Amino acid sequence: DLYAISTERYQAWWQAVTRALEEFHSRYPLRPGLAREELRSRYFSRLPARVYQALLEEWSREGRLQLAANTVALAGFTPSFSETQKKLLKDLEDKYRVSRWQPPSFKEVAGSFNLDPSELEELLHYLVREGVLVKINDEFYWHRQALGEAREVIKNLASTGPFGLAEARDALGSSRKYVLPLLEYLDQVKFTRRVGDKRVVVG
Amino acid sequence: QAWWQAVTRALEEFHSRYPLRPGLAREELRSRYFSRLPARVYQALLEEWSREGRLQLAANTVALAGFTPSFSETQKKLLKDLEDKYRVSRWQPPSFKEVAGSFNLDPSELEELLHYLVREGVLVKINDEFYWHRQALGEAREVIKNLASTGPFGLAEARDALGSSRKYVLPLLEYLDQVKFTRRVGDKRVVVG
RNA sequence: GGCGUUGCCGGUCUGGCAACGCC
RNA sequence: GGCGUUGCCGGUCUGGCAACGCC
Repeated sequence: DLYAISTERYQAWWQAVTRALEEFHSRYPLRPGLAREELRSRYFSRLPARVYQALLEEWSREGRLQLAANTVALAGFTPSFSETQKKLLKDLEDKYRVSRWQPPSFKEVAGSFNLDPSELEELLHYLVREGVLVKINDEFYWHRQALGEAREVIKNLASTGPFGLAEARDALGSSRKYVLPLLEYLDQVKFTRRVGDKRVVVG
Repeated sequence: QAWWQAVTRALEEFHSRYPLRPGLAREELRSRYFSRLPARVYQALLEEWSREGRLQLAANTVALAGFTPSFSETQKKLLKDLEDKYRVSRWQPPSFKEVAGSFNLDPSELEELLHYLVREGVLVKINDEFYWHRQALGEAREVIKNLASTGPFGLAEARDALGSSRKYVLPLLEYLDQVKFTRRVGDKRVVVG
């Protein structure tokens, strides 16, 4: 049924979430919010709740909560970035989204927006925490949506057996520059695993 | 012989085309002419000609005696200085950017000079950040052999054996894994063979 | 408090401990 | 011609090809 709304007025759950998020936002004003898995395992762990996600979206739809890909924020929370930095975060999200399977390098991005590495790192790290970007290595960050789409492609490729670097590159219409770091990242988070000199998809 | 005339021809040809290379790679001089001739005897052929003062022999390249690369006098000095910094720093070599900063060099000029030393065999590229002097790497491989003789070793134990730090040792070990000197098994290494 | 750099440690990661810079 | 950069290639660089800059 996916679950809509229930009756048990133990809204002391929402009270405990507000407390935790308020506490998190005053401590971490330059973070997007509390990790959804952290809120999961701190207040809704022992209760075998698959409805925790349905609960999150309900409060979201009420306008009580901002849901990012892996962080949750009280509605009304704004990180304490400068207005220039707030605009940059939007502009970085867009550039990485549009570039997709051919993301710009850290150095290209720093030059483009005329930022020092220190500030760029801080901004990208924010987007990584939020789940908009995923760090493949120190040079390459990928938009979440782009990465999910690359993984779908690779999963279908690997359904017929181990694949090489060239075969992944052909399936993604990409280049070795982009694909080797991607595949090394996918080994690290255990999406892929090396078999001989090729890879298969595990989980 | 013969052979020598073919060699002088080959090297004069190489030097005039590549006046900013240290010389022709030894295994190219071999596969090009003395490929039917075995590995041994070819070594003795080069060392014989080197004792006669006819060839300059480097770790991986050969040059006719008298050949000087067409670097500027400033660059020639730099190359001596670079070789020295790396030799003395040994198992804690400077990073590429550290060296670019201390010698006040554009990355492309530093690259040109390190590439020459790496071609010649004086330096070995461990990774983008770290070059090692040849002698430093040779001695470190000896330490690694000693360590491995008692059994498979961890990163911490190799750092102990080199009196070093993890920052320097891990890149060394990853390099030695890529050239198949060592092999990694879980969090241990052995020396292959 | 936070954000970052560096060093060392522990196989390794926005990891632990410490210096420093910044807010 | 070379040196470098970037791109692409072949699992990889003591590379190959192409464009650009410099000589």
